[PDB]
Amino acid sequence: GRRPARCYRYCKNKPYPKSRYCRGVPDPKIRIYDMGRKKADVNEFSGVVHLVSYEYEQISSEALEAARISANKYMITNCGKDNFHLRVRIHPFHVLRINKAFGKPNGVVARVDIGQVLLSIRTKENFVSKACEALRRAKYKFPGRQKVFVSNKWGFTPFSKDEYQQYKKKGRIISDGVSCKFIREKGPL
RNA sequence: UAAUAUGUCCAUUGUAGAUUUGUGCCCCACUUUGCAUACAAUACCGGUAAGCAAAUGCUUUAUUGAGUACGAGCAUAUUUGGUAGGACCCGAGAGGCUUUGAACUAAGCGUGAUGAGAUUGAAGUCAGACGAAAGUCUGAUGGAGGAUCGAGUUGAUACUGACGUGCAAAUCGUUCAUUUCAAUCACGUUUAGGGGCGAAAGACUAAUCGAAAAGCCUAUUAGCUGGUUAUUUUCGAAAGAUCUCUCAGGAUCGCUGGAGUUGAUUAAUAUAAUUUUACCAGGUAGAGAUAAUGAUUAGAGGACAGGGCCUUGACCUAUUCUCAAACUCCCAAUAGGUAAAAAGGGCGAAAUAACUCAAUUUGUAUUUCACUCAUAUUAAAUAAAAUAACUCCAAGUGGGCCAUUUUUGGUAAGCAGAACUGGCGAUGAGGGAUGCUCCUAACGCUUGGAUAAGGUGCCUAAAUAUUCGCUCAUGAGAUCCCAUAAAAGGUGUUGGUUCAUAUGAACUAGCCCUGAAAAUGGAUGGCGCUAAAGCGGA
RNA sequence: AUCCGACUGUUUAAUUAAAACAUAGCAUUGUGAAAAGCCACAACUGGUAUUAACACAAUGUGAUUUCUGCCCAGUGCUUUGAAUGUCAACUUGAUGAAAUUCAAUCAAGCGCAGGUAAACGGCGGGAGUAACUAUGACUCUCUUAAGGUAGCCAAAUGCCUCGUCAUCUAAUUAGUGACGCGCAUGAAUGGAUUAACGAGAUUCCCACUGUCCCUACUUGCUAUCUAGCGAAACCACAGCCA
RNA sequence: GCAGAUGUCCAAAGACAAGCUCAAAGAGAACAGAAAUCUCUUGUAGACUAAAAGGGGAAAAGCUUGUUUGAUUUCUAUUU
RNA sequence: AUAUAGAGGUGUCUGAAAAGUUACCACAGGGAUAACUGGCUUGUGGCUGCCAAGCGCUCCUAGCGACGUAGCUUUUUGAUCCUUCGAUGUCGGCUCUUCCUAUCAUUGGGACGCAGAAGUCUCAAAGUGUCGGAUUGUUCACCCGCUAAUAGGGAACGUGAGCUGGGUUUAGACCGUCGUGAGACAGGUUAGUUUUACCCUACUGAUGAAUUUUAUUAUAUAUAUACAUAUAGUAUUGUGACAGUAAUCCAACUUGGUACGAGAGGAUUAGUUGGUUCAGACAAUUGGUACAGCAAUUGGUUGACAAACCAGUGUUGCGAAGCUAAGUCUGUUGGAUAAUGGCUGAACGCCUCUUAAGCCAGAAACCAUGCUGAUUAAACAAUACUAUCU
RNA sequence: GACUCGUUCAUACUACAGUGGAUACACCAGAUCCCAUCAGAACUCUGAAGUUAAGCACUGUAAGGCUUGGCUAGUACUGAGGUGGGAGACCGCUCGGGAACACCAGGUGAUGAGUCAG
Ligand SMILES: [Mg+2]
Ligand SMILES: [Mg+2]
Ligand SMILES: [Mg+2]
Ligand SMILES: [Mg+2]
Ligand SMILES: [Mg+2]
Ligand SMILES: [Mg+2]
Ligand SMILES: [Mg+2]
Ligand SMILES: [Mg+2]
Ligand SMILES: [Mg+2]
Ligand SMILES: [Mg+2]
Ligand SMILES: [Mg+2]
Ligand SMILES: [Mg+2]
Ligand SMILES: [Mg+2]
Ligand SMILES: [Mg+2]
Ligand SMILES: [Mg+2]
Ligand SMILES: [Mg+2]
Ligand SMILES: [Mg+2]
Ligand SMILES: [Mg+2]
Ligand SMILES: [Mg+2]
Ligand SMILES: [Mg+2]
Ligand SMILES: [Mg+2]
Ligand SMILES: [Mg+2]
Ligand SMILES: [Mg+2]
Ligand SMILES: [Mg+2]
Ligand SMILES: [Mg+2]
Ligand SMILES: [Mg+2]
Ligand SMILES: [Mg+2]
Ligand SMILES: [Mg+2]
Ligand SMILES: [Mg+2]
Ligand SMILES: [Mg+2]
Ligand SMILES: [Mg+2]
Ligand SMILES: [Mg+2]
Ligand SMILES: [Mg+2]
Ligand SMILES: [Mg+2]
Ligand SMILES: [Mg+2]
Ligand SMILES: [Mg+2]
Ligand SMILES: [Mg+2]
Ligand SMILES: [Mg+2]
Ligand SMILES: [Mg+2]
Ligand SMILES: [Mg+2]
Ligand SMILES: [Mg+2]
Ligand SMILES: [Mg+2]
Ligand SMILES: [Mg+2]
Ligand SMILES: [Mg+2]
Ligand SMILES: [Mg+2]
Ligand SMILES: [Mg+2]
Ligand SMILES: [Mg+2]
Ligand SMILES: [Mg+2]
Ligand SMILES: [Mg+2]
Ligand SMILES: [Mg+2]
Ligand SMILES: [Mg+2]
Ligand SMILES: [Mg+2]
Ligand SMILES: [Mg+2]
Ligand SMILES: [Mg+2]
Ligand SMILES: [Mg+2]
Ligand SMILES: [Mg+2]
Ligand SMILES: [Mg+2]
Ligand SMILES: [Mg+2]
Repeated sequence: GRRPARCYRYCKNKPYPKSRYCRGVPDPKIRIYDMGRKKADVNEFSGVVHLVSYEYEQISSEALEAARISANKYMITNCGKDNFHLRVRIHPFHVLRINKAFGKPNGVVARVDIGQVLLSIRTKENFVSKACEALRRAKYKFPGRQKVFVSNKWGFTPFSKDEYQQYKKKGRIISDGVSCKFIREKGPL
């Protein structure tokens, strides 16, 4: 069925992805990535919490999926299903391989860096503690060393809260869905 | 067929080059000569092209030869090497050739012998009994049988008994199978080695058998194993590579020694695992995905298909999340190449040519003259740079392994496979308790000194030094490789950070505790150590 | 009671005594003779053979009982040959100045056409289908030289497997009797069955016992000590551990 | 180790020249439809180039046409 | 025939013209290379965590624990090929000892989805124990039964100069499949030599010298003295450092049909009597044993009777004594603790088992007591006499 | 002012606009001949009636692109050293070297030879 997961912890082997030279690779267990009110505006949620791994590791896709599930369920238990936005900001492309000689492809892995974020929760400023808790719970399921990190950003958008507010006040920013575009003074009239 | 070719006894032309000759006794800066040799260039000889072609073959053109251009060889002594031989020594299994054996054993034959004693009781025979008939029974006798049991004999079933440096290179004990027949034994005799003999086990053929023994061919051959003999000194490797019926070998390169030569000895030019100043060449690390390929998660904003103006879609547009060893707009570090001037370069003349051009001189290249280029700081440093080149002759080696870093396969491996460098191997010494590779440092023999790595409680030479913290452990901790520990905890203590109203939080990181279980007894190396002799410093 | 061999016999001298070999019986094949068969020998000659088809030689199977199915495409063996493809020397002819080069020819052998399995051997797969379901007499289909027949079986033949049901036991991966789409049974590779026999292989029952519970005592001979005599293998040096 | 490929194919798919521009998309035109042909617009190649894959290639190295055999003989310097 | 240039081909592609088998094998070698241990690794197996979606009537966590994740172990099988091919005897059983703990039972505890009983989870605990059988060569497995329980392991997958040799893995042979065949089988079946201790060490016992750079826990008449005592030889009695250790579990009944429970059921703890296993003895008694000894008797032999003898101890019967089990007897309790429960009591004005300082009760565990040795201490003391002693 | 041959080969491109045509370019007019096709569309030839409408030149766009520079950022990465840390994964320090995307701002050409018109 599966291996102890400690076999595919460290980033040994160069990134081996799904392409013309892999072919027979099973589907990743994680498919949703982002859930809980995914169609919300940028102005809807202000509190953004990240799950930053301080480990150069691989992270099974299945593990990631499990973590996501944990995050979701906890959120549901806590507040409304439409009061948060869960984003998995790491995708598994590096397909592992097993030998039963060159091994045959078996499952994918979501290899990470020392600085990059795993899970990101965009919620209202009221439910930040809950979000943090959820993140922590999720972490219990990843390998290595992770850390819950509340951001000064507005939510997924690369602007500080105050800055965002300022922008809104002078109308230099247009909100689409989750992501927002900043008017740069560049295009034609 | 056979080496300028009779203009001249002269001895082809260069560029560096020893020695000379002079000028101002080694360097200098010129002249002067130009050994050896290197590097070319020409001639010419043989062949072969090509062009011509009836000659003694001719040619302004090619190529090729182990050629030639004023000979160097021959002989011999020693040497190493390579080859043949017994071939450094010792070692096979075998192959053949000619003999010797059947006293053992195998079978056949000839002549002889040998099998205590019992048991069963076949035919035939005799007597008796019954039946309308056919016929059928009963008691003897008889002594048949590859019948039965069984001493001996011949064997060898079991104890897998004893013995197993025995009594014995197959024995002993008990048990067992065999005993009138395919029996057993003796003597004689026949059959002999790729042969015999075989109720067949490749059995046996003189303790020898899936091809005897003896001698010879033979000192057969072995890329394989073991061995391979005085001392000191000097130099000193490789375990790459290409080919190999090759992967335990060999051949040739590499690396090494010796021999020699040309040089250098003019703190120079040559040159250098080095750097600079120039100039390049890259596409790895990184970075990118709203740059292309391939992926890839979302919604937002928009204008073809389906259902009853709305919904589901796809499609654009602007975005967004994450990516690539076999993606790239870009692109390091490191590594690499050329450059940095006298056998040369400048600007010029005149030459020469069958080349080139439109230009007998348009240029090219060559040659001879000119003028003139830093130089003792030596055309940027620095250089125990000539200990250099080069040539020869050979040896060993061609199983490698380890460490940091980069790295591929592999769950991983003291695993397999690679890259750069260093080691070990070939290497001791001081340290790491102990150790082929870790650190220090490579080694003549001595004295004194001062260190390196590491240490300084004792073992153990050197501090129970000083100085500021941190740790208490009812399985502490103790220094690269290294001899393991983790996720997760901890109202243990010690600092912090962020917050709130001297408390309440949340975190955070040090030490410490839990998590933490394997087999002989037990290992920071031991003893021990807690105001450390622990951990982190100074 | 089961398995194997029928039996008496023989065998690997010194690890295998048997289920191996032999055996009678059965079956096959060749050969009518010194020009035959099978074999030996360098040769000439010889053996069988002082033989003659109830013989000799060569095989296979292995008493009896009961049977030995199907298949000659494959490989063998074998039978007919101027219809016959090929197939050698010689021969013969053509060519040439000749060497040669070419053609042609009734050899066997093979090819062509048969015969042969007690010669070597081999001997199917899928579907569908019967008043509660199952199974499939029966049907279709691809294909083979023939598609394994009578039997027999988890047999010394069964991987799965310690196969399912019985039976033996308190309990049985054993034994026995069944079952059988049998990886991969099977008919002189003989199949199936067998009385008697076996230092054969296997299981159970009764008797019997120190095999064992659970050891004890005892006897000879050794060991032991002495007198006498007196080796060897082995041995780098040696000999405590964590 | 990984993803593959080769033992060939071609009088042209060779040679030279000329002309032309491809894939795709959109908007159009009887039959005509998701593919038939034609036209225009846009078209850095997203086509095609004998085949593996990687280069390279646009008044071409692709496609169309014309003319042809240099897929010729001999010999060097050489690179892998 | 050459010369030159192509072509006919070597795909093992720098280019032999080439099929098998050996379980009948031989030789040279190889740990450059397998099957065995160990070693490295731990994928696999086994064991332990962490998180908590649920399950568990209600309830995340009594017990569980998905999705995940972190380890450890080498009792699995691999991976590996470092060690050994001038041999480390290759499975299993029997036998025997020790070690481990990842404890099945027993002791003490804590938790429960603990009313009692029974049980489940868990902690200190390895002191003591963990069987008889049927089938299989088996390890493993599966039953049957007893049991307090029938826990898991290791020690060169402990243990072949200990054995056994059933299997695997020689030669014989049979069957099935495979191969044209010789033969092959990680298919089945049967028959198939298990050599040597007398060496060193280790262990078990058995003697036994020697021991002055060696000793001394005092001696001597309140004072002395290590600037000191000590001869030796026998012999008795002791000392006892140190080493070894031993006892173990159950049943029945009484407590009690009581506590508890709606009821059915139904105990802890003591106490008593027994037993099991083990150990140490011992033999009155029972049995066992016979080459003390009597008695009988068979065949033979001495002329007979008698007395005997011989038959590897002739064979019986009985058999003292001596050994011996299947027989009999005996097999302690303190100290200090672990788990745990507490106590006083801060940190932290309360609380707090101390997750401070101090205490307390507490286990089949530990150490004593007890028991065995004590040329394990080269030990020593005291007495008794003696050869000269001062 | 314009053209021809060019050089660098986007500051030169593209998209949408605007402005300009003395000479020039260009479009355009015609097909006998050389020629080329399905087609005088192209190509070729012969012209000069018109026109800047396009080509072309020039300019504009809080243009796309490209090109310089800052800024990312001394961040990422990295050469050498370390008995440095960290169980490890990896991460500091010492001597050095040093990116990229994005972002912001500037820029949108220059030029060699010749000829022609005034
Ligand atoms: Mg596992
Ligand atoms: Mg790898
Ligand atoms: Mg010799
Ligand atoms: Mg030969
Ligand atoms: Mg004889
Ligand atoms: Mg005889
Ligand atoms: Mg025998
Ligand atoms: Mg014996
Ligand atoms: Mg003996
Ligand atoms: Mg044989
Ligand atoms: Mg020899
Ligand atoms: Mg030297
Ligand atoms: Mg060797
Ligand atoms: Mg990268
Ligand atoms: Mg990235
Ligand atoms: Mg790349
Ligand atoms: Mg060596
Ligand atoms: Mg060294
Ligand atoms: Mg050490
Ligand atoms: Mg160093
Ligand atoms: Mg000194
Ligand atoms: Mg000093
Ligand atoms: Mg000292
Ligand atoms: Mg101590
Ligand atoms: Mg110390
Ligand atoms: Mg028989
Ligand atoms: Mg024998
Ligand atoms: Mg027979
Ligand atoms: Mg028969
Ligand atoms: Mg038949
Ligand atoms: Mg014929
Ligand atoms: Mg049948
Ligand atoms: Mg039985
Ligand atoms: Mg049966
Ligand atoms: Mg068959
Ligand atoms: Mg017999
Ligand atoms: Mg001797
Ligand atoms: Mg063209
Ligand atoms: Mg090895
Ligand atoms: Mg594991
Ligand atoms: Mg050895
Ligand atoms: Mg031995
Ligand atoms: Mg041994
Ligand atoms: Mg425990
Ligand atoms: Mg329990
Ligand atoms: Mg209870
Ligand atoms: Mg083991
Ligand atoms: Mg032994
Ligand atoms: Mg033995
Ligand atoms: Mg054994
Ligand atoms: Mg056996
Ligand atoms: Mg055998
Ligand atoms: Mg008695
Ligand atoms: Mg007598
Ligand atoms: Mg008696
Ligand atoms: Mg405290
Ligand atoms: Mg205009
Ligand atoms: Mg712009």
